[PDB]
Amino acid sequence: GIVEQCCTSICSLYQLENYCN
Amino acid sequence: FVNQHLCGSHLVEALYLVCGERGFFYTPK
Ligand SMILES: [Cl-]
Ligand SMILES: [Zn+2]
Repeated sequence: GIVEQCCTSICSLYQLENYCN
Repeated sequence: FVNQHLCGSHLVEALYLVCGERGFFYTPK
């Protein structure tokens, strides 16, 4: 999930947008 | 923009910045 995606490895602001409503 | 490690409350702050008025869901596994 978002935690594996952004915390454990790295992620972009664009990937974070996937979690906007 | 850049990639980075975002953990804990920092991840949620980033979601707030990116999504803003759209709202978002934070659902850890
Ligand atoms: Cl910290
Ligand atoms: Zn901190």
